[PDB]
Amino acid sequence: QPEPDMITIFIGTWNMGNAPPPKKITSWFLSKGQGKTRDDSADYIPHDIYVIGTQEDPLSEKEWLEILKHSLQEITSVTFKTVAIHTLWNIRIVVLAKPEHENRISHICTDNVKTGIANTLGNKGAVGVSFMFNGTSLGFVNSHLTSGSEKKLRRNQNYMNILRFLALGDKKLSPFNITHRFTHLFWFGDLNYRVDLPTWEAETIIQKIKQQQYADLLSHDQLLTERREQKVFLHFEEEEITFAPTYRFERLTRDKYAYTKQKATGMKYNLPSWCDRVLWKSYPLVHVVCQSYGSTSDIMTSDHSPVFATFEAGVTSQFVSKNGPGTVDSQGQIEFLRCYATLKTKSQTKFYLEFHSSCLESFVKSQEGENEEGSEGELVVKFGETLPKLKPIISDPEYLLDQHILISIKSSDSDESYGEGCIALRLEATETQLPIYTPLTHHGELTGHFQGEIKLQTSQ
Ligand SMILES: c1ccc(CN[C@@H]2CCNC2)cc1
Ligand SMILES: c1ccc(CN[C@H]2CCNC2)cc1
Repeated sequence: QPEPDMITIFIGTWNMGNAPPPKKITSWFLSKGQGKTRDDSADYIPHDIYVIGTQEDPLSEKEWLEILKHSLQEITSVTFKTVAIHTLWNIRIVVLAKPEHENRISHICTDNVKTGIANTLGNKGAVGVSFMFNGTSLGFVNSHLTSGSEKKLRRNQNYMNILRFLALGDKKLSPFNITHRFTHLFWFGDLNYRVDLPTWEAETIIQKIKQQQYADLLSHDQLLTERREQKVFLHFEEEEITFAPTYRFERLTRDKYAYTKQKATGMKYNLPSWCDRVLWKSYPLVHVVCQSYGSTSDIMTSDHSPVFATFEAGVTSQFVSKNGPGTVDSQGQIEFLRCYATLKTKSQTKFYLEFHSSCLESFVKSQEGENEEGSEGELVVKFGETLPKLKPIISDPEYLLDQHILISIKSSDSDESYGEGCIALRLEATETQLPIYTPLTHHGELTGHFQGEIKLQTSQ
């Protein structure tokens, strides 16, 4: 049986509004309704992995697993295996996979983060799952962020606390947060960002939704505007939105948005908004293609509509050679030339690099760089040709060109990372000096850049 080089992944997010679901929810898993929908000719074709995030979920794990598995069996005639399930309060993630993938999936990891302090600790946060699919690491985060149109900054803070504190993926990647630990990271949920228009415009917004004039409303979506200002979700991608706002509906119809302030809303307006979102971040030069992104029209138990997204995701095989794993392959090497980091820090310490990759037997520390002042105030840390030569475990270019090197720049004084990035080895040429580049982040915020040249030797 050949190992796959692509899988398809279903992501769902649904804030259930503390109500049980209706008897049929298959339109969700079939990507049918509004937006970018899946072709009818694919309806019997199972996705490889289904990741279901709920918020305000009233069901037990058992109750929801029975609904999910029976739903997928009806659609596909496949009995899916449960990879993982994790619940924090009423926030839940379920991962299901086709039975043929059971012996491809390993290193399963679950975690949660509770957001807020005192008043604001008690029901928001995130759950996540990670695992390996053969040679590819996959991460999934379902977050329910702070509600309310005037709390976008709180949502951004919630996001930072989640990516700092969620402990998924390889713990040996100690300098790296979840935004660097996975070949593919999917982050979805009731992110709760709103269409920021005046309350008086509520009926105008509804008009525009009825006319399917979404681009105009999207120019005021707080998640797009905060992302464009680099306040949140830096270096993530979202498909274009072509479906109506998924919140806030009257229950048992989709004909009516319930936006007016009520005691039950804390006297807050809920103008129609795209609360419910799917974003992703994949390592450079890996295949990832969004093939659906939309909302259902026929599931009406909640004041939110479910959202679906589906993806093609490149995956790699487990690789065994006569040499690595268990030793190095002397026919392989990775050389960094003429490298320098540009940092935004005002601190004066020396810095060194750490190189992490599953193509190395263990992480590699460089010598300290040479600090200089940039012509616009910046710290520049020069490594020249001083960086260690990296010795991969496997030299076969069918393996090595698919790998990635994570880089941390660390203070000699504290050994704390000031910035993290990622370099793909999917080069235009081997045995050739080629430019490389990554932005550097810390806690998901831009802290600098790393650039230089690489020279990759493979066995070919
Ligand atoms: C929100 C809106 C627009 C953007 C910029 N576009 C991407 C830059 C790299 N590729 C496209 C980021 C966030
Ligand atoms: C669903 C998918 C994967 C798994 C774990 N499989 C690993 C242990 C045995 N071989 C690999 C359990 C449930």
